[PDB]
This record gives sequence, structure tokens and C-alpha cells, in this order.
Amino acid sequence: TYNRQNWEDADFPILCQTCLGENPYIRMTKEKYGKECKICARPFTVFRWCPGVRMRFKKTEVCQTCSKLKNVCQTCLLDLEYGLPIQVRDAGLSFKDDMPKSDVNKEYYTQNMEREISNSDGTRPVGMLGKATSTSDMLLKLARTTPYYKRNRPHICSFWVKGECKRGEECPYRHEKPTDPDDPLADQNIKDRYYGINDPVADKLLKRASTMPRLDPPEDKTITTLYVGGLGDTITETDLRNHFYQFGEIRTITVVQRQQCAFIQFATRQAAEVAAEKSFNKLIVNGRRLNVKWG
Amino acid sequence: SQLSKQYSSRDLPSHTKIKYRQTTQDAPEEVRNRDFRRELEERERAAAREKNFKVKRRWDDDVVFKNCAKGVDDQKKDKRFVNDTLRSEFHKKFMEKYIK
Amino acid sequence: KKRYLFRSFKATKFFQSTKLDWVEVGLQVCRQGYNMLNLLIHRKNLNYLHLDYNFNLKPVKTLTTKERKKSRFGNAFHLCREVLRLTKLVVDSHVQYRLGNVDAFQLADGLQYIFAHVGQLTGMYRYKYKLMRQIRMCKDLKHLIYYRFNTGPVGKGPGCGFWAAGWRVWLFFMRGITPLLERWLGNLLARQFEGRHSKGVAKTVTKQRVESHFDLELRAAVMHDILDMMPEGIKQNKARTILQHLSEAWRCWKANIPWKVPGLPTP
RNA sequence: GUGCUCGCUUCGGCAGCACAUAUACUAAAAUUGGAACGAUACAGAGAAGAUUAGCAUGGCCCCUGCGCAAGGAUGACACGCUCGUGAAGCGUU
RNA sequence: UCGGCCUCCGAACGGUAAGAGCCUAGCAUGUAGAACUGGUU
Ligand SMILES: O=P(O)(O)O[C@H]1[C@H](OP(=O)(O)O)[C@H](OP(=O)(O)O)[C@H](OP(=O)(O)O)[C@@H](OP(=O)(O)O)[C@H]1OP(=O)(O)O
Ligand SMILES: [Mg+2]
Ligand SMILES: [Mg+2]
Ligand SMILES: [Mg+2]
Ligand SMILES: [Mg+2]
Ligand SMILES: [Mg+2]
Ligand SMILES: [Mg+2]
Ligand SMILES: [Zn+2]
Ligand SMILES: [Zn+2]
Repeated sequence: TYNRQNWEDADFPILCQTCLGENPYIRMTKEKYGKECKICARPFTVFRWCPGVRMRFKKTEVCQTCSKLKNVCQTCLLDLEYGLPIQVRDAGLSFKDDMPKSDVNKEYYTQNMEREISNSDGTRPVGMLGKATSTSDMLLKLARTTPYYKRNRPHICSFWVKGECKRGEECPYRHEKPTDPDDPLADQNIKDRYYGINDPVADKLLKRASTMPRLDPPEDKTITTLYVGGLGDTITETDLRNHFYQFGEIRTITVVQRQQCAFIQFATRQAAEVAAEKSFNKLIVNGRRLNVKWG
Repeated sequence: SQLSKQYSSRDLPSHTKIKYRQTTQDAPEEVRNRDFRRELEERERAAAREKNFKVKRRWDDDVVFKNCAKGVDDQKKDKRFVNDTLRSEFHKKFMEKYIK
Repeated sequence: KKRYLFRSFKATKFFQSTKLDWVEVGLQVCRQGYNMLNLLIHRKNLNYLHLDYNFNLKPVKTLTTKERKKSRFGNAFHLCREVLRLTKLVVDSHVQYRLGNVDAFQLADGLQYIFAHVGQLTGMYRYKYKLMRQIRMCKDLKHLIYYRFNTGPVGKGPGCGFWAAGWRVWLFFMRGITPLLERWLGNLLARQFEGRHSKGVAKTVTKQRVESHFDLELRAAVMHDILDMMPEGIKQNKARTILQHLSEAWRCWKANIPWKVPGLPTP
């Protein structure tokens, strides 16, 4: 009857490079208990600053305990390792964690894991760090590495949306016209983006990741000999032999300069299919961009 | 509770100092060097030392019972500490004093 | 230590300084306090209550049982409302002198009447019963001023003006009454904004709670002194039956009935 | 910008120097979700006849109060657990 | 041809149950976030 979750009173916000910006010379503001968490509603430490010039004066949304749980940004709410949504990372690696939806059970379980992190080291994205090391399987085909500043771009001038921003360029909000409200990508529930449930950006990137045949290959009719186009004479048989030595034994490693085909064939059919799925427009052998097809 | 902003008037800053025992107040510096044993036998010895025609009859002859106040003596019978309040002498005195 | 809170505010960017006429400051403070009391009304959604302008509180309509029970206030709110009514009276007298409706002798005599007739014009006694010591001293100062004044050709006319002594008395009362008011209003603000701790700090065992807490502690002592001679086994501990045996024993001692259960263990 | 120049050199500007030094939840927003509980209907005041003073106790039950005060119907709510059936373990034949 | 003494002064709780629910106020936000396409028997 005397139970409550303690308050996130700590420094060091764990932020993206994108929301972090481009300036190395950073001026900073910190509120102690100015707002509450957007998810677990603990009174957390607000971090507000200006990363660049054309700015929103960006600030943190959820608590540091929730960010320590989910390894997402405190502002951008996207995963810090890849720049991807946590729905995308949970679909890629492990989606067995979840969260309770009722407020009392959510606050009680949040107090339990807050006690767990307080007894733990402090810098750890909880239990699935041991199972999250197996990355760059497919999610790094579309995971961002660039610091994206168009989402750090400030909010839209609703007065000039109505056509009545008398300030003009003195108004620090954006004097460009807004996006489509009928577009489901514009909805973006913050609790849905936290929970990893039906985020439209995550569904759009999953639909995009279903398009490239980066590991399909297998155009040979039950034959291990896959011909990689785009190789030419730059990729020789030695690069295919060194690639297939990790997968076992190479049944047929060859280079044909007439068709620009790197003929790769492991002794095992599964190893040959794995090498073809690696080299189906997703691997470079001896400086030559390989794209697997029938051989 | 680290977060409460309600202040009772018994929660005010008051009596903030702590007095300590002086050497007149049996300070621990003299408690160590003092031995309480021969203090206790000298004080017990002090307590044991300071523990110590026509003729008529008699005019009062026309009664039936003589000398009835013979064995009447309270002494330490009231001083006997009966630890039973049904038979407590103060309780009996209370009943006769407060009941007519 | 001195610890000047005005310098503490002046160090912050939320407080600046200016130069102002005191009548304008009094009008500002009266308007501010009226807005504070209306805001406290709207915080608890007491829109069927209403403050006048002269800090008079009245229900707009009749109340239910729920609106009757929930609108019960404390001493601090009603007393500071009455204090704001008194300062509104002082500011009103200053304003009607400043418009020239009254004479300066009339403003002094009106301050004399205000300082001598505090409880006859305000409800100090309803929320703090201590203040008629100060009202008695104001009456005594009024009689001393009157009987030093009515000496020659002047009589008991209505124009006697002096206010410095009652000003001294009520402002020395004000520096007395400030921190208790601040702590009560802080507890009010903490219950308003942090909510009410329904459990909170544990209640004292007062006079109405003596026998119940004594029997509760006796029953807890019975439980602690019955759990400890039990050996290994015995599923039917029957502590409710032991409580019934003890209650029947105490009731039969109250009734002077010979209580005996021959099936009962000896210790 | 102002102040000053062994100025450029006209007496204007320019050039140099000097000091001047990083306002702001930035919205006059757009939108976003909870909502007093008034109304109506619903609704029925503890202690085994009625009339019922009450203090408790409990916890994810709260209100009013400045409460370590007192009220809110005692504020509300807060009983049902002695034989066969077999099982396995060990001891005897 | 002779001395003086002057307590006090009022408010709440405690009675016009409690519960319940539906539409309605008051009031809380001024947010975070939109990544789209190419190599061979
Ligand atoms: O001097 P007055 O004009 O004759 O009135 C005063 C005084 O009234 P004001 O303060 O308005 O002058 C008192 O009235 P309130 O203060 O109570 O309103 C009242 O008697 P108290 O002083 O005993 O309260 C009164 O009548 P009374 O002569 O019978 O005493 C008399 O008092 P003064 O004796 O001081 O003149
Ligand atoms: Mg009955
Ligand atoms: Mg009572
Ligand atoms: Mg009560
Ligand atoms: Mg009752
Ligand atoms: Mg009662
Ligand atoms: Mg109750
Ligand atoms: Zn970020
Ligand atoms: Zn949180």
C-alpha cells in the first residue's frame, strides 16, 4: 500500500546520432522533474537542447528506464543500434518480451524491472542483449547509418497552413505545406511505436524489405553451380573457393569472362544455397559485385 | 518519503540540540575508570546502617460484652501487597469509600 | 541568518522590479487575490459557489448531500478570504480618498474605525478564536485615544482619526500569523496537487481509540503468545476457537459465571 | 553600430582598429483525452423482533480538513472450512 | 474629619444516507515520428 515507482533522476540521455545532430560544440539544458514519462508515467529527467540551426529545440519524451528497457532514443523512439523502429528490430531478432497494457500491472512490472536495473550494472538493454548480437542478417540492408535531419526538421507553421502567419520567415515553425492527413504513415501513435505493435513506418519498411531478392538466388534447376553476374574477370575462382571454404568444400569454383559469370558451387547443396543467398546482389568477391543467377 | 510537501506542526525544527553527560552527570570518561562494585557495597552498607448505705455497681457494668477491642491491630496487614485486585486492600477501601 | 527571500526572487528571472504607487499595488493585490480564489474554486470545480468582489462567499444554488459534504472548507481558506476582504476595505477607502470622495481627515477616521472594528466587520473569530485579545487591545486603544481626546470643547462626534497603534497591533499579529498560514497553505497546495495520502502517516491513538487499540494489541499478544508452544504437526491450530474460549472466559468473568472448558490444554 | 585612425584621401564614403557576442517550451498554434457529476432513470440507512450510540480492524477504497485532530451511514465494503478411495515409500511372510 | 480595585463576548464538525451509471462541463497535449529502386550455363 506504500508502493510507487521511483523517479528517473539521472544524467546522460541515450540518444541517436540523428537527433544528436552535427555540432560537436553543444549547449545543453536539463529539467530535473519537469515532465513525466510518456509510457510508464514516472517523473523523469527532461533533456532539451538545440542540435543545429533549423531546429525544433528537440527534447526527450520517455524516461531513461524505458529507454534502458527498449534501447530506443529518448526523443526519436527508434532503436539506437540501427536507426530502425523497435517493431522492426523485434520482428528481426526477438518479439517475446512485450509489455502489459493495464496501468497498475504495467507500473508494478515497471517497478520490478526498475529495481532489477538498479541492482544491475546500469548500461545494458536488458535481457535480449545476449540474443541481439546476431544482426546484419537482413535488417542492415535498410538500416540507416546517416544522421537523418529531416525528422529533426521543425514543426509546420499551422498559421501559414491557414495562410495567416503574419511573421513569415520570422516564425520558427516550418513555412512549408503539410503532409497528407489521410496517409496512415502520418498517424504514428507513440504508445504503438513504443510497444512495437502496428507502427505504419515499421510496416512500410517491412513491405520495402520484402521487395529486394537479396537472399533469394537459386535460379539453377537443382544445380549447385550458381553464376554470379556482374563479376567479370575481377572475381576469380580463388575468391569463390575462399568464400566456400568457410561453408565447407567447393565443388566447382570458376570464373567465365565471356558471360561475366562467377560460377560458385559448394559440395553441399545447403552450403551452395547459403553462398548463393549471400552473393545474390549482397556480396562482393575480389572487388567485383556478384549477383547470383542460373549457371 | 523524499517527495511529500505536507508539513505538520509537530514536524517543525525544534529541540535540535543534544545535551550530553558531563562529569557531574556520570560521563563515560569516568564510567570506565570508576568501578561500580565497591560503590554498590558501600551504598548497600549505608542503606543497611540507615535502615535502623446504698452502693451501686460500675456505671459501665450494665453491658453484655466486655473488652471487645482486644485483638484489633492493623499493622502490616494493609501493607501486605496482595497482587489480586479482587482482594486488594486499596480496592476494598475504594468500595467502602465510594459505595454507601 | 537573514536570508532575504526578496533577493532570492530578484536573483531569479521570474521576478523583476519597478516603481509603483501603493494604491495601484493594493488594487493589483486585490484583483490578484480575487483571481486566486476564483481559480481555487475552478480547480475543485465549485462553480455553484461564488465570490462577490468584497470577498463574500455564497452558493449560487442549493446543494445536494454530495455538494454539501465536499464543499466543507478549513480555517485557512476562509480566514485568508476574510483577510482579503479587510484589505479590500482598506484599498477601497484609499481609492475613494484618491478620487476625492472623502476628506483626508475622513480617511484617517475611517482607518480608525477599520482598526477599531475588525471583528465587528470581519469574521476573524469564526476561524481563529485568538484574535479578540488584539480586538480588546484595539478597543482599549480606542478608549485611550477617546479619553485623551475628549478633554475640552470636543465631544463624542464621529470624526476622531488615529490609526498607527492598531496598525502596529495588526501588523505585529501579521508577522506572528504569517508562517502558520504559509505552512497551512502549503499543506493545502500539496493536498491539491500531490493529492491526499489516504493511508499516509499513521493516525494517533486518541481517546476514542483507546479500548479498540488496547484489545487489538491484546489480541496480537495472544496470537504471538499462542503461536510458540505449538510442536510439529497440528493442522487444526484453531486460533479462532482459542479466541472464542478467551472471549467467553472474559465475558463469564464480566458476568461472574464460573467458566470452565474441561477440554483445554493446560499452558 | 558607435568611438578612433601616422588612413584611402576626400572631406563624402571606404579601409583599419576599438568595444559591441549567440533571446526564446520558441504558436498569435494545429490537434490530442480525459473528464465535476448536475439531469433523468437506477437506488435503499450495520449489529439475527423493532429502535439502533458507536470505536475499530483490512487495502490497488476514498472524500472534507492544516492535520500525528475529527467527520464522511460506525464513510464504504470486507465468514465456511470429523471416513473411505487409491498411490508411492519402507518393514514382515 | 481619610482610597483605589469591575471575569466574560464564536465558529465548523456533528442530519437531512450511501451507491450507481449514461451524454454533457471543467481541464490535460502544444508532442515524438514518415527511410520508398539495378549484375551471368
Ligand atoms: O465615542 P462615541 O462616538 O460616543 O462611540 C464610542 C464607540 O463608538 P465609535 O468607535 O464608533 O466612536 C463605541 O461603539 P463601537 O466601537 O462598539 O462601535 C461605544 O461603546 P464601546 O467603546 O464600549 O464599545 C460608544 O458607547 P459608550 O459611550 O456607552 O461606551 C462609545 O464609546 P466611548 O465610551 O469610548 O465613547
Ligand atoms: Mg436487531
Ligand atoms: Mg466517534
Ligand atoms: Mg467522519
Ligand atoms: Mg455510527
Ligand atoms: Mg454515528
Ligand atoms: Mg466508512
Ligand atoms: Zn534520437
Ligand atoms: Zn518510462
